[PDB]
Amino acid sequence: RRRKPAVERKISEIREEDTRVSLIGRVIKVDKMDYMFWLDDGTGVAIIESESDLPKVGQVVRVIGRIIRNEEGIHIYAEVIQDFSDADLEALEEIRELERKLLPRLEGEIVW
Amino acid sequence: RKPAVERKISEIREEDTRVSLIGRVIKVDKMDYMFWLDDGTGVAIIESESDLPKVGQVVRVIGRIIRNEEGIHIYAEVIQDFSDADLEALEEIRELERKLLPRLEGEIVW
Amino acid sequence: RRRKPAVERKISEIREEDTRVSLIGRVIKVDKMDYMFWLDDGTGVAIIESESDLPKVGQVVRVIGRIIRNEEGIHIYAEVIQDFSDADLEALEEIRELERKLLPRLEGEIVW
Amino acid sequence: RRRKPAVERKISEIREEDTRVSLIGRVIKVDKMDYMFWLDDGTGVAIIESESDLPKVGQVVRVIGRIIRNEEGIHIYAEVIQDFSDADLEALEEIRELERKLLPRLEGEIVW
Amino acid sequence: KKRMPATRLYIKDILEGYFVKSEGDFEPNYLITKYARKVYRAKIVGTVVREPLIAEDETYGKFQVDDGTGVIWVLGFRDDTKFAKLVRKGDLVQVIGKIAEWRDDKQILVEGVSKVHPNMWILHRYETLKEKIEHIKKAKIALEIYNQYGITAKSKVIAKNKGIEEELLEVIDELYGIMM
Amino acid sequence: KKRMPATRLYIKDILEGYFVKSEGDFEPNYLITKYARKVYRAKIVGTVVREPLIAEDETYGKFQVDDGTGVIWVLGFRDDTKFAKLVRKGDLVQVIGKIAEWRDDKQILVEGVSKVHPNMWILHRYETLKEKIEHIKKAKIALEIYNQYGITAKSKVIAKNKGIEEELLEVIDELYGIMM
Amino acid sequence: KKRMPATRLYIKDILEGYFVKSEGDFEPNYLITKYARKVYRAKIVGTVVREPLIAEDETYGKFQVDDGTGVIWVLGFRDDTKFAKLVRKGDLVQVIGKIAEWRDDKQILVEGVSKVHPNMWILHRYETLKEKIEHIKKAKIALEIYNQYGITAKSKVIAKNKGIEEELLEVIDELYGIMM
Amino acid sequence: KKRMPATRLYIKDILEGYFVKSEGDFEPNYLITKYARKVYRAKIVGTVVREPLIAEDETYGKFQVDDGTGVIWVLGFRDDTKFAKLVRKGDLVQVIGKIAEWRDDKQILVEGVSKVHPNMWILHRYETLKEKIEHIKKAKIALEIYNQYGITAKSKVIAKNKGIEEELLEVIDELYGIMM
Amino acid sequence: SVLTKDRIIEIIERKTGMSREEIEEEIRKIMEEDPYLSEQGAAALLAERLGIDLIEKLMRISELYPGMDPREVNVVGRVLKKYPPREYTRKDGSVGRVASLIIYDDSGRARVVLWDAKVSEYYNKIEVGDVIKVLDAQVKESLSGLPELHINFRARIILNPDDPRVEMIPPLEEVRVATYTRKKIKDIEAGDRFVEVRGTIAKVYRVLTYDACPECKKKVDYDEGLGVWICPEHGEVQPIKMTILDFGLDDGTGYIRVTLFGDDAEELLGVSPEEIAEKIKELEESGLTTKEAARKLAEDEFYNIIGREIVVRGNVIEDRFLGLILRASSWEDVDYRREIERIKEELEKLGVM
Amino acid sequence: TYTRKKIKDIEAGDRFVEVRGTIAKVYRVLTYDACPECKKKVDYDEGLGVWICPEHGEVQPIKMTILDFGLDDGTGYIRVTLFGDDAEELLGVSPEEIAEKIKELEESGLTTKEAARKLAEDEFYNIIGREIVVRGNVIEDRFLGLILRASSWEDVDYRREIERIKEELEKLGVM
Amino acid sequence: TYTRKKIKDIEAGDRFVEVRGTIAKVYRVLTYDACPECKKKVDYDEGLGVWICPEHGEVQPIKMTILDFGLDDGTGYIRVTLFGDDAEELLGVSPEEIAEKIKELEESGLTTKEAARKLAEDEFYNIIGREIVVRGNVIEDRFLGLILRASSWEDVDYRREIERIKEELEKLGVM
Amino acid sequence: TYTRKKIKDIEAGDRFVEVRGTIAKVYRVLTYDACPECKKKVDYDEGLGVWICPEHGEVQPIKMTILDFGLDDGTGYIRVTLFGDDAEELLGVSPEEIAEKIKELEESGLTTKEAARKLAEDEFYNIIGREIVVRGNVIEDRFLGLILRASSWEDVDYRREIERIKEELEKLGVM
Ligand SMILES: [Zn+2]
Ligand SMILES: [Zn+2]
Ligand SMILES: [Zn+2]
Ligand SMILES: [Zn+2]
Repeated sequence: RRRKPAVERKISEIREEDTRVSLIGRVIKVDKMDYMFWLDDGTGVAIIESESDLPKVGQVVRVIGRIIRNEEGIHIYAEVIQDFSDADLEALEEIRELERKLLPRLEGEIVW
Repeated sequence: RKPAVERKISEIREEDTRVSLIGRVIKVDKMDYMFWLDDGTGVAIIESESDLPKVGQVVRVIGRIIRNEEGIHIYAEVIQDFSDADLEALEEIRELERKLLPRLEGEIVW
Repeated sequence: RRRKPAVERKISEIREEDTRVSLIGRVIKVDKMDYMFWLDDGTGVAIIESESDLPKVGQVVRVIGRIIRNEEGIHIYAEVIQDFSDADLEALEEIRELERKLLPRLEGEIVW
Repeated sequence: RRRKPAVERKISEIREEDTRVSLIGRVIKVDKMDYMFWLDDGTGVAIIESESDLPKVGQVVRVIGRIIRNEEGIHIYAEVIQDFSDADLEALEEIRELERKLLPRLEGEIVW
Repeated sequence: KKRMPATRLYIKDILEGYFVKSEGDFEPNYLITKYARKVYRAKIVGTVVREPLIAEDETYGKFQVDDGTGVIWVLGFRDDTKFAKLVRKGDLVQVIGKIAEWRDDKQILVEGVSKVHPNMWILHRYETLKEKIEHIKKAKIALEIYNQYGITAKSKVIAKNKGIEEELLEVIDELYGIMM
Repeated sequence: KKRMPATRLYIKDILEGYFVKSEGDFEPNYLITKYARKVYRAKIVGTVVREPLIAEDETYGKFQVDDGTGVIWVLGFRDDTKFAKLVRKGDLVQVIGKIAEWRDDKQILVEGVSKVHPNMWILHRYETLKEKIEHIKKAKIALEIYNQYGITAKSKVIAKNKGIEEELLEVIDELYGIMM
Repeated sequence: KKRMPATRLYIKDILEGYFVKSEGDFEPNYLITKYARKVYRAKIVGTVVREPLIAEDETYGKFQVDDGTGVIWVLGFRDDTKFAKLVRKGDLVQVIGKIAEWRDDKQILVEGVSKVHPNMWILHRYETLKEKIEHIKKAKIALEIYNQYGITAKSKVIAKNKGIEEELLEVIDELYGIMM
Repeated sequence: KKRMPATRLYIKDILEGYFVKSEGDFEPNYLITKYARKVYRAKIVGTVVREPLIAEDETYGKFQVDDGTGVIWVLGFRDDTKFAKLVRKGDLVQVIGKIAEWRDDKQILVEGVSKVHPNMWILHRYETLKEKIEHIKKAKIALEIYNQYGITAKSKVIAKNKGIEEELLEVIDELYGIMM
Repeated sequence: SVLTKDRIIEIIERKTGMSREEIEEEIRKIMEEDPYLSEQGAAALLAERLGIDLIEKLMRISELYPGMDPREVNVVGRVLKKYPPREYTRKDGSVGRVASLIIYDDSGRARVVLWDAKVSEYYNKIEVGDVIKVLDAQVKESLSGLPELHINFRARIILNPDDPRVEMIPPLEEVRVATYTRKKIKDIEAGDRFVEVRGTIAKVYRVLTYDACPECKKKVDYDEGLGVWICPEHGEVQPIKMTILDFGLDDGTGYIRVTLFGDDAEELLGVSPEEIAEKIKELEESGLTTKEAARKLAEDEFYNIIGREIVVRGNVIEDRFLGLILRASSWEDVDYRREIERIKEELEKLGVM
Repeated sequence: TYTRKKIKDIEAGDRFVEVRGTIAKVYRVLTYDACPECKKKVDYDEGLGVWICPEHGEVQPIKMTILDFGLDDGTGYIRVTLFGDDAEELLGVSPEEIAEKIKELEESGLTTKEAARKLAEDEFYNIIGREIVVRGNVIEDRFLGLILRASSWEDVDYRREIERIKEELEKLGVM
Repeated sequence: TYTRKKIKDIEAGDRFVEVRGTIAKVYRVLTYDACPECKKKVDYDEGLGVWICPEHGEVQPIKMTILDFGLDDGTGYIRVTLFGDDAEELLGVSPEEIAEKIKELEESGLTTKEAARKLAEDEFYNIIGREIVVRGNVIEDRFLGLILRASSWEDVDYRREIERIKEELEKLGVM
Repeated sequence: TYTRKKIKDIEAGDRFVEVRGTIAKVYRVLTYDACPECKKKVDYDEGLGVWICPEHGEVQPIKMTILDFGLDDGTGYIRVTLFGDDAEELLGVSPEEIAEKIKELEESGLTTKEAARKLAEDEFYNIIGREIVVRGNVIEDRFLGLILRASSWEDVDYRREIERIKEELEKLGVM
């Protein structure tokens, strides 16, 4: 069984069937006793559980991690954290819409 | 393995497989490496592999019976001589064994 | 041909009459293409020829082997290789000296 | 520092400087209690030890191993033992003769 | 004495492509994706998800890359392990190398790897998207031309008249042949 | 489709040769021996000397081979390591493969290994000696034709009318160009 | 500096007895019969059924002894293997040795074997039945003494005044303990 | 129901001791060393030098143990042969067992074999040296009482109040009888 | 789950007294500065500026008992003992990789069990004397009655945390234990307590498993007429299978019998008691009796521990049918340098150097 | 009679030719149905549901093995094919086993030709590097070039080859 | 001034051409002495045994580096030669250290070209795979094909590339 | 004459005692010089250099053999010693062979006792397990306890023992 690929989604549009999630956004503040922090995307706030590295307040970063579903709520096990504050986001969102509105039909044509 | 069994010519049973007999050779045949025993009560056909006894002496044979359609034959494996020996004492001790032994183990418990 | 015990000697004290020797030391240099390694026990450096396996560099090892004497040099034909990476060598040398300076006299006492 | 390959030499013409040799001969007597067997190629007899296995007596064998030189004797420590029961020795000897007759002059050809 | 250019792909197109293994010694292995693209050397931009695994004797070194569309085992053999010494888990990378097979899984025999800014990740997205759509429309145009005649001299001539490159015809032919 | 034939060689002549690594896609890396013979695939017969080291993860395998004149490291990578499972210490094998360079030490990348009988050993020795003699004779014949005249159109005419193959002369010329 | 005399037994009794393995360095192994008898050294008379097999290095030698009651494997280790060389197949011999149990099967470790005459074999049946009847009657007459009181001073006093060895009480106690 | 303690010994003492074979079945075999010490069970620490040798029918298993002063044979017969599969060549083992003699050579029957750490080896050297020194001291102390008094009740009392253990006296006497 | 956007507004309304419209205006001021923040994120930022954002708001090992929520698990500890990893068979038949570690603080000690893939993740990087931060883990009761820590997938282990409780942990050198008493075998009598003996395992007498109470850790009697196990300390309880081991120690001056109970025997053998249970059962299925099967099990398979040195400690007692036996409170492998020093001082007393 | 010839001198249309060499590659292995009497190909008719041999009528199909490999002797490279009994004699496995193997590959979800190739390269890879002497005839394929259809094969006779090498050495100017 | 051109459309004689691509291979690294002020090769004339620049007179030369690598942009493969201080900026290391590295490699017994190629392969292998913009003039070599001599180099831009690819998509007709 | 007795009831000081049993172990085999008239060991005098027999004057000593072994009857274990020609008949080997064999043992560096033990256990082990009737007297030794000195030995008589078994069986109460 090959590893499943990451899927980029937003907090307000997180789906139930997903397992691995890449999330881009700003951290608002961090609790260090738990190695955890609160990440804001522009549409919601999520709990991100750091393992060894802790971010700083006010930088736009991208985190790939695993989701865990329980009675407690939605807490995200971070795996890899990367800096993005020195980057663009408008073109990223634009290509996201274009990518989503083009993929469904691309493989539809061309039989075999 | 199966312990050796000793029996008698006229009372040999089908259930027996490896049997011991005692008798006197009356005659032989070299082409088949086979010969005949009498113990005073019957004739036994003994098929030897390579060894050959002589006629007129008392001997004992350890063999196995071959219950086939060709007749009566004993697949003998061991022969031993007893020309110097006796046999009335052997018969009497066998009778003592039969009339005592199966009663003994039934006696006492654990 | 009664089998001789593996006499244990230090590198610089290798005698010409010695046949089978056990050497305890460390590997400062190894070679995998020749499958040959040098022991540095402090008093000298020795050439050891292995057969199937080689140790690493700097880890304390013990070797039992036969002597290859020729005009080229002094090589030892290894057969037994064990690791001593975590042993008290000071106690070993102390007991070696103590054994050497006791036993020859101890057999001297008592008679028949 | 490339390894010296197994030089093919005759027992009666064993040279001092050799370190690894290969022989083709017949076993004449075996001592399994000591892992010894005597190799006689028709020009001399030699003792060969063993690691774990001994061949039976009477068949042509080939032994590749290192020479152990000491005051006890001149015997060969076997490393690899192969069976040449069906081999043709005459052609092998003939090509050996042809080879050491031709090759030294053959390399003399060609300039730079 | 020429070297064919590297083509930019989504990883998913690499995983379920059709691998043509070379037979002679004068032509290389290659990959034919679903939409009839001939790929020799791939070039991807993406993240690394796991610690590199390199043997103690620097014989082989392999790790993983994910573009958000699949998982790819990037390998480097023998003296190529130096490349695998340039990567630490948790950084964007750009990789270029050949494509080969093992145990029924696509693997990239590495030839170069580098660290790169996200802006180049966006650039990779745009470039691969435009290239894919271009090849889709060109193959769609070539489809009926192949279907109506196949590989005939008139078919080649008319395909040249529409300006369709010669290769696509035999690419489609081989794809259809491997369909059976 | 053309797979060029494999030539039988002594290990020493392989270990002494000059390695030329191809640059383009459609050219193979090859080895030009001391006496101007071009080898792509090598086929040797030798005795396994040491136990094959097989990786636990089933990735690479390797073992040494001796034939009386040298010892070489036969390798096998990726899906080829299965070959390095077929042999053990003491065996007498025949090996066919490519030629590779690593750390200034030549190696044979295996494509076939199989056990043989001593009669194969004797016949291999005769065959390699005869083939070497023929080629060295031909090189002796061609050396003066090259050096006295050079590379000219009439030089090829002379080569063909005396039975000298054309490829020998540019092999020799490349050999010299390397050795200067 | 004492030696307990050997005892003559039927083969089935040895086969279907209870092996008590002493663990101290001052008590040896022994065997308890069903009828509460202590046996240290076995001593049987019978015929060999199979030819002796001996290890080529002269380490162990064993064969099979039969009398019509059972077949037993008589063994000798190290220097005792010479005994296994003294007997040929088909003869009627006498064997004396020790007792030790292997893989849940009783065994006789050899100490001495000799050729004999059948009249002694009749004598052997006589002696074994004579021992059997006496010992079984002793066990019968001691069982009530055991189970009426047990291990008490009065019990052993009345037993010894009756004419029964005291040690039989401990033998019965050991057998009963083995029962549960 | 007692079992005597095991002693720690050098192999050069086991090789040069005197082997006393008991005749009664209630006393075990023993060995008196050169310096008047009686050993029931030996306990050595040594390095295996050859591959364990196993019977095909596994009626016995043996190998060789060396510590630095001599090479001795570890044997296991019948049930005990399982022990001969617990070790491999190149290990530093500790062997507790008994003493056996076969063809004027002393051998150990294994009763327990276990791998240890090198620190165990150092501890073994120190402890055995201390025990040997103490026994030599006691022996030279008791020797002159033995020689100049003899085995008398007053001599035994004087040995008791002079810090000499009782049975060492007849140990000396037995050694003197054997050496004669 | 993070507090909802409306929940934060309610909290800010209570903690400050501003109206909802005023808070909404202050929120509207925020994304003007940063349009990439969410409405909930804007409220969180406003609370952080106001000082309210601490809504989400020293634990030792002693107070921990089985049944805690893993979210409350937050303790530190220095490594006391490190055990080699072992192998265990999972419920599905697969074989798992199990390791145990010993850590302590100034408040107590606890046993932690590391499971499955995490051993490769943390066991290699962790060494003795290191400090471990524990979060989101499960607490289980041991056979000795002390809490055990099970590191599952959800559990996390951190190396060298920046916690104030790290400095207050005493070092390994300062760790103090009982004294007991070192003594030779040949000169001990019945009733002598707190005695330690070092030596070699020379014989394997018996191995057994039986049911016992899971609370006071002692044998429970099964009532045939009632069909349950009655503990005359806790009433009816569910039995748990625990093992006993009887073996023999030798030293060079004597030889004694030693009895090991429960967990220590489990570690020494290295097999969970359940396997002892079905092996004893399947020997019983062969018609053999209980004690005979126990001796057979002790002899045929667990023969590999004879000849390994140990250092046991406990209390000695006397039985009229067996002699002197030693009930072992606990055992520990050797330490060497200490024994070398003892041998050196004994040589000095001998007057050789 | 068969004539020995170097691989370089092999041209389409030659018959009764024998070649010595080594197995350098394995191309395909499979089996298919044939008549049980003349060992010739039979045609299964879906409409009739029976196998027809246009020499014997309806017959019971039997499995015969098809093997394609590559032969090299130091001067060239030629594709060689083996039919039926000799093929599984060289492989050493009963043809029904090859039929079962190719079938079990088929229900795995894979088509026939690639299943045959996988079977060839995954279990029969030990025949590479074995000295072989074959006899047969050469045939041209417009898709694959020269092809040698081997009627039968045998192991190498050492003495004759040694004598051949001796003769060539004598001719060359050494012996 | 400077005109963009895809590699597929590059032919000999093209002047003032800049390309965007990826370093896909490193061929050679070397350095030598030249006139410091006009950056031109000086001749170590042995008649006077001095470094002469026969357009400025006698001068004292200084070291400068030459780099030869290869570029790929998804359409075709080209080779690039970079001169002098631009190579120093790209590699970030002084020419002098390169010089003593070359010296210590060549003193081992290696030819100057072989030592240079070894230096390029075994020490500057971490710069391949990155994205670059080359800018220069194309020259033709008989035995090398097309070679681009770089007058200057600069790293790739992002917003210009984005807008160009956007307008190309607009031309396509996707939006 | 001689009285039948059982080993269990054997007491020291008893003479003319005849017992039956089997040989279980052999202790010692020796040969020494004795007078040819009274069959008594002669005393060799160093000052005289001759073997004086102080009941017949000086005589020429002759070899005579002594045997020590052990007997079991199922009721006890008794060490027994046999003199001279009775041992000759029992063992069947003339005394000079024993003398040669023992001497052969002692040139190896062995003194008398262990050499005799080794010879007994190395070549005279086959005689244990054979039924023997002994007649002699009981003697007591300070170390060896009870020892039967056999004046003579005879083969087992089967019929008399059979009838003795029958009569004791009748007295038991079976018939
Ligand atoms: Zn309770
Ligand atoms: Zn037909
Ligand atoms: Zn200038
Ligand atoms: Zn006299």
